[PDB]
Amino acid sequence: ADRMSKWTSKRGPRSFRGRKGRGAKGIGFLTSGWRFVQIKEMVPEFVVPDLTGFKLKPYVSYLAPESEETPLTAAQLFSEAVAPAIEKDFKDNLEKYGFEPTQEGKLFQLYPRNFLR
Amino acid sequence: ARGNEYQPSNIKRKNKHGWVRRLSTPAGVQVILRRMLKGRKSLSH
Amino acid sequence: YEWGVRSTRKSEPPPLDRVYEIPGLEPITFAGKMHFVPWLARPIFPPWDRGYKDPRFYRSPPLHEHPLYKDQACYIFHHRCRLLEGVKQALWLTKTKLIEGLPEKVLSLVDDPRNHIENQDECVLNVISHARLWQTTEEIPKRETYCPVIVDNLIQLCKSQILKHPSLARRICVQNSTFSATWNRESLLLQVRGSGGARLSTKDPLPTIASREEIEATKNHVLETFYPISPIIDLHECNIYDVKNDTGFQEGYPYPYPHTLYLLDKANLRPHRLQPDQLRAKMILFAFGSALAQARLLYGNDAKVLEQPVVVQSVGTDGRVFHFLVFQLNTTDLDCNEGVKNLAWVDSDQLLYQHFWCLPVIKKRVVVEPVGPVGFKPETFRKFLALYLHGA
Amino acid sequence: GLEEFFDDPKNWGQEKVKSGAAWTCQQLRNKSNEDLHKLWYVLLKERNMLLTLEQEAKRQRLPMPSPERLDKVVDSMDALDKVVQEREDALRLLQTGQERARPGAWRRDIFGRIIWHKFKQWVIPWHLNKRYNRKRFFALPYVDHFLRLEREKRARIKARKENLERKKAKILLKKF
Amino acid sequence: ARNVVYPLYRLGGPQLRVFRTNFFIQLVRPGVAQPEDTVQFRIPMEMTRVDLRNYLEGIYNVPVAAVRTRVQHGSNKRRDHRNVRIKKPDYKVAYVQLAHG
Amino acid sequence: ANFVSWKSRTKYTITPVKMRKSGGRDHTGRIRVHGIGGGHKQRYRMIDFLRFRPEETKSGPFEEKVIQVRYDPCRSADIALVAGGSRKRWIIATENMQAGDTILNSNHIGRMAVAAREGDAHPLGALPVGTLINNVESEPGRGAQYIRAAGTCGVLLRKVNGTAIIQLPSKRQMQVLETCVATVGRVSNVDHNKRVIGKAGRNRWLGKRPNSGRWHRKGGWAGRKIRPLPPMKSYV
Amino acid sequence: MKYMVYPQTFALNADRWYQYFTKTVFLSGLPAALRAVACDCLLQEHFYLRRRRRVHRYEESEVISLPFLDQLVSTLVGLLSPHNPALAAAALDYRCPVHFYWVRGEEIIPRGHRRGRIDDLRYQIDDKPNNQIRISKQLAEFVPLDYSVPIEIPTIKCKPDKLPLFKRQYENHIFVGSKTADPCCYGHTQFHLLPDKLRRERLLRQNCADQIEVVFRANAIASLFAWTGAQAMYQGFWSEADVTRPFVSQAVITDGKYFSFFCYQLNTLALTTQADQNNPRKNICWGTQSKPLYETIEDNDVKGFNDDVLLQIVHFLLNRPK
RNA sequence: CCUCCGCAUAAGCCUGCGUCAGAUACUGACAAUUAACAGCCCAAUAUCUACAAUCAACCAACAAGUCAUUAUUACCCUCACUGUCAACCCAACACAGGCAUGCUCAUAAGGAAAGGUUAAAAAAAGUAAAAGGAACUCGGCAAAUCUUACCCC
RNA sequence: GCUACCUAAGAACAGCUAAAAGAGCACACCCGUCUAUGUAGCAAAAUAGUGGGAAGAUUUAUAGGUAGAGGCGACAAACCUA
RNA sequence: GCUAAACCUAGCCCCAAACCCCACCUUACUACCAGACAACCUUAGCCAAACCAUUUACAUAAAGUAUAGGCGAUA
Ligand SMILES: [Mg+2]
Ligand SMILES: [Mg+2]
Ligand SMILES: [Mg+2]
Ligand SMILES: [Mg+2]
Ligand SMILES: [Mg+2]
Ligand SMILES: [Mg+2]
Ligand SMILES: [Mg+2]
Ligand SMILES: [Mg+2]
Ligand SMILES: [Mg+2]
Ligand SMILES: [Mg+2]
Ligand SMILES: [Mg+2]
Ligand SMILES: [Mg+2]
Ligand SMILES: [Mg+2]
Ligand SMILES: [Mg+2]
Ligand SMILES: [Mg+2]
Ligand SMILES: [Mg+2]
Repeated sequence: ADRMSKWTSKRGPRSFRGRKGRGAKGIGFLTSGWRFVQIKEMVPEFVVPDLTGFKLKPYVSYLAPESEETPLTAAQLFSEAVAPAIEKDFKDNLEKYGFEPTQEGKLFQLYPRNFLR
Repeated sequence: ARGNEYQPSNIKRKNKHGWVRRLSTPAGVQVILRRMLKGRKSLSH
Repeated sequence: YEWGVRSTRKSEPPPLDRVYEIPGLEPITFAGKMHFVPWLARPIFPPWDRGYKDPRFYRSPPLHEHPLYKDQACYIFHHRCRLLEGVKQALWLTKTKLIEGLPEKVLSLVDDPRNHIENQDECVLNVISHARLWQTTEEIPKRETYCPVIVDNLIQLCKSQILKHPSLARRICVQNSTFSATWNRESLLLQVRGSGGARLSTKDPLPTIASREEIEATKNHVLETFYPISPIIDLHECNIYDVKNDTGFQEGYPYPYPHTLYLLDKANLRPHRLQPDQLRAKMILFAFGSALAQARLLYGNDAKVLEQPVVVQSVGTDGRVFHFLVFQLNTTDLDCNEGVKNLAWVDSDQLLYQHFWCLPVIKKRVVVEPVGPVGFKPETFRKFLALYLHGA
Repeated sequence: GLEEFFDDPKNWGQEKVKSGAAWTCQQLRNKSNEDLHKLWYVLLKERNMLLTLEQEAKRQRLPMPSPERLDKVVDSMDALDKVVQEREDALRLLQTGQERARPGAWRRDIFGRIIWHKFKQWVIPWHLNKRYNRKRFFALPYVDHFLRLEREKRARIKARKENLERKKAKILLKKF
Repeated sequence: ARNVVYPLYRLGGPQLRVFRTNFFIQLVRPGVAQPEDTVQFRIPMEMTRVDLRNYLEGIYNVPVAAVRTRVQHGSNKRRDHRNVRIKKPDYKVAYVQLAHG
Repeated sequence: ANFVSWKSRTKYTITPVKMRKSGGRDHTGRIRVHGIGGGHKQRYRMIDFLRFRPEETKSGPFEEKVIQVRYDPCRSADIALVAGGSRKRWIIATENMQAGDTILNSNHIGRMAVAAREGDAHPLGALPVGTLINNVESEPGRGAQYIRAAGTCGVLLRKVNGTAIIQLPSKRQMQVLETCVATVGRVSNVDHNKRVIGKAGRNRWLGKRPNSGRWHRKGGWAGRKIRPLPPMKSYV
Repeated sequence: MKYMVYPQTFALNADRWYQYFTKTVFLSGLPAALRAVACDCLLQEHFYLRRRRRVHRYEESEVISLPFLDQLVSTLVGLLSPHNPALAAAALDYRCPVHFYWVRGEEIIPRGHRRGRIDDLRYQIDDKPNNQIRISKQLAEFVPLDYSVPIEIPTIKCKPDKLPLFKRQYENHIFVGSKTADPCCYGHTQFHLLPDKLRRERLLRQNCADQIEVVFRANAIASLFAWTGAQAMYQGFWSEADVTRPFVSQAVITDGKYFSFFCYQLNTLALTTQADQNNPRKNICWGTQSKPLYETIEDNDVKGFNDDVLLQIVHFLLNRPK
């Protein structure tokens, strides 16, 4: 009889309560006998770096110069990454300079994005 | 003797007044549209 | 009359749009939209197949393209085959002559009181009572529980005779053993893939029961035929099979020689339970299959009269009724309907007890029948013990 | 170790804990991808510690020491996420020309409203997906009247807003 | 990570890796007596116990022996001046038993 | 409604199939026939009314053995599990059909008339005139559709041309191509007609709901109507 | 409502909690043809016996070790019957249930219409030992009743729930494996097979390397306590009629390769608060560290068979009533 | 002194007598229900599956019945997610009503008919009653007893 | 989600007499004969007693179906959210 | 002297001008499996005719004119 309360797995008969989740991404599948097969590749692997020797504390000293915000753009990235090599080889096949015709064949395809975060 | 005609059961609730059932037929689609036009906070049940 | 009504059969796809019929023009479909819209032509999607192999979403190749597909149909007999004609069908399939009653050679092993177990009656009564009443917390244990239990407890009671008979240390009781044996009868390729019950396996073969004179005498006996029922009825016809004679164990396995096939019909439901005749037929076929696998392993895949007949015993049971069988395979030349024929001694419908009362029946507050077995027949357990002791 | 979930023991109980300034987006833009990756976990550990402090302060019914540093950490993490997103977006635009990381399409739903349907990942093609085919992406003629009604409701709301704004402006001018 | 589309995994594909974790957890004082080796956390609702185990073992190098989770229902009984129910957020609670005693 | 007929099985089998009662309701959910509903749950036994159905890879007349004669909940007449070659099948048992009997099914129309033996299936042209038949087919190979109830027996009257005249149990005459098959003798359970229900509960068990309580006036149709027997129904 | 105690439990340090629930003190240690037969069973279940269906690791336990342990028990019973006459008449049970229901401690109802009322802490153990031997003559006490051992029973400072342990309300069963009418009422040995969820490899992956012995020990304590208590209550003793003689039992718990041996002596059914207020008795469980029967099986050969482990099994089977 | 009950599961509800502080079984804050129980399943293509249940044994049936695989091909390499609280739900209510199942068959569990006083009428429930015993009344309604025979439908 | 009927697959029916019973007495359970109270009531149909059935045409939990020019009905113009 | 009494702006009415991250059709707000199923078809009635039955409305001027109409209500 309650319509304004959110629909959660805590409401409904046993089948409903079992079937609905809470947003947790699936980790595997179910086989005969309701046995859960967990796939390792489906478990997110936290790629935590080595923080030893890292010099960047969470906060920044207040005695730090203030600089104008310059959001990175495609043009800026091209100028700072590709333009030098392009100029050199023009003075002296874009794959050599860096362009990749197709995202297929890459582990990290930019579009459609296939990596987390 | 009367008064307790509502014997709650979420299965019947959702199978009778649910979003899927309302969208199943054009009449229910228009019901949802009427609720949306009126501004109801609860379009379906 | 065709089975399956139209309303249940798969719906026919809707008629194609006339735009497709029109030759020179390319139809405009909602394929580019990636979803259905009722005002555009329905696309003709090319057949799709996932590029990679995916178990749990795998479709087998069509039957004819299976590597083992064969035009010649092999008729397989498995644990859940219920022959229509029963014992006659089994005898015809195995080229076997039936002898009512167990052989004197085995029956005499229990005549001497020394082989007799101490307190046979009391021990067997205790076994029955444990299997049928005391087994589980349930008030009335089901057959699926008290059939395997009764068989195992009887086997343990027999095994207790290791004191008297040290030779009983050369036998084991293997479970989940499966054997396979193929042979031809009247140009019919018949296979037996026997699984299920327990296999008592010895380190030594069983002695032959019948003498060569009796084996020759089997020539005159003629297989009882049955018309119009074919001998193949109730056997799984299979066009995708592998003709292989497998004894169920890798070469060099200790305890290789089958000594008993303990088959149990533990289905709770009567229809799901074999009839006594069908169970005896299953016993015949499994004993023949095990013996034939042994013969093929030993003397090779040659159709010939065995110079050393192979003996296999079997005990079929339903928890209350038992059937005892001793099968002597003395020929692998099965194709021909004439010649020396294998022979099986059978004792049928030997009921260990007439009935068991799990609760005391009370009439007018008077106990008419006490809890426990009624009509106990120690002769059946004597036959059981004789079979177990045979070869020791 | 679990000690990383709590502030320094010397800091425990201190009424105020002095903290630096939150990382700025411009400052972060100078840092390498590996440096940002490490700083993300540094800030994550700090954020976990500060959230633990907040919850424990609520449990003890006491004010959280220096509550502003939690906001500073959240701002720093947001700036780092924005910088990484900017770099990823620039690279995606350069290599593919797509301005959205997730495929999608403008589609008309069953209610006649134009939505940006964001595509989901499937193993079978759409023409075979049963649930997708159940989902409807077209509005039948009976929805046009409700589309008009919603349009007119929006127009009425907008007209009321504008007329009220003009009334208020005129009252202000008369008052001053 | 949360509020992000997980790249669909097909059989034989690469391992799913998350570089900048989005899950932030709280170490909370238990409200009831707990075993000495048990730690209580409040977790994002989208985090599995496997995710929490890897999170703790990778970011904090905490040897985790066992993890259990439960979804605590936040009260919806409270009402504002407009008689509209105020929903206390539901939250996931994780009990983590440390390893090596 | 979502009514889907339970008659979806496509492969013939001997196993009792799990039926689903209708209660007289059409697929739309509305009552189409009154007085049907409830009763003991039943399982359907697929009857092979095409008695001459030579087994796959086989042809010509063949014999079969009657394993047993069994009560059928779905039929007034009892059935028989008849097995031949390497197949079994349910058929409609005739009056004096016992287990172990041999039943012949032939397609041969000999010049003379076959010696009719109860239970066997022969083309109508092969039967002597005046024999009692049952499970008659409208067309050659269509399958038995007439004279299938308990104790019902049609009569073979005439064999003019390549046709046969059959007196149906309702006494109507029927012309069928003589190639169509029909079993000899009368259907089993001949005493079904003399079955006393005894109690309204037994009707409810059988699945017949009570008649409507509304009172109906009897019109002109009610009176006893004596009519000439209808003309022959031809299928040639 | 009662806590369902699982002998084979994934709960960490469950052995100490079970010791508390049982008033049990754990003590390290204990109070040729056979080798050929054991190797024959191992090779029969690993190499010789042809399998029609491919065997998956998740069912390897059930389809390999369980038949292997059954074969070991049966064949060893047959072979040692000459040297142990009582073992001849014993009853061998496969996966027969063993139920024990008891009360241990009290609790104040925390919430609800019954808040503040004292309620007993009921426990039920429902075990299914893979094999077990039941006799009609009780075994001899391993140590005299009232055996004072300095070791102190572990104490639980929190609720039993915190150890993953959940309450239910179902039939309270006290069952030794056969009904009370069965003459073979005393216990001789229980052969337990650990389930796949408790694999040594899985524990090592889960960082529970310390918990292998804990799993074995908890399974032993729970199962043997349930069995001995069921035997005692079949004999008529209970909390207010505490046992007048020790009730002894033995167990071997195996993962398929590693075996551990346990001896349990029930000296106390007075576990309730009322009967335990001034009870000096306490049950005892002797246990041994898990040892591998064999190192590896390569095709037709078993490498490094442990004659000492085989002799431990043989000695347990050779134990006889006095 | 009462015990209709009670304890659990299901269904339903959704934090709804746990701690602290304020008020005057309320408000605010804090905490909590941890999976083994239960839900959440199953690779294809063919191919099997006559013989109820009822202690299943006799008997006895009719209304004719909940329970079964094989053949080949694929496939292990990996214990997630969700319910778990309460004095509770449907009846506008702390409603004498409705409410499936397992055990307890009177309980070990759960509860309090009397706010205090007096002991008027009338009213309700109950108990007892001299002699009589339907004379009451439309009628033996009610109550008390255990009680024959004849008629309509 | 009440109710009329139906569909799927479930569940309940102590004890006694009799014997395979739309059998008898009688719990649970279903119903509601008669009386009293109540009549803005505990209750928009209840309570107490009394009473009919209680192994069947029985009762009942779950999900589904039939929709108003209609449905369903052992016809009471019944019932289809007081 | 208590209940209380009042209050001015929250907004609204009529016109003009001007055209207006993730989840979610399965039990919606549910990461992740072979679909096939697809929309279009006269408004009626109240009411008036004092009933009702044909019938009864849905820039200016020509003009309420020509016409229609149980030639009447009215159109
Ligand atoms: Mg209801
Ligand atoms: Mg009538
Ligand atoms: Mg859980
Ligand atoms: Mg009171
Ligand atoms: Mg008073
Ligand atoms: Mg008187
Ligand atoms: Mg009078
Ligand atoms: Mg009188
Ligand atoms: Mg008078
Ligand atoms: Mg009276
Ligand atoms: Mg009864
Ligand atoms: Mg009756
Ligand atoms: Mg009438
Ligand atoms: Mg009337
Ligand atoms: Mg009018
Ligand atoms: Mg008027």
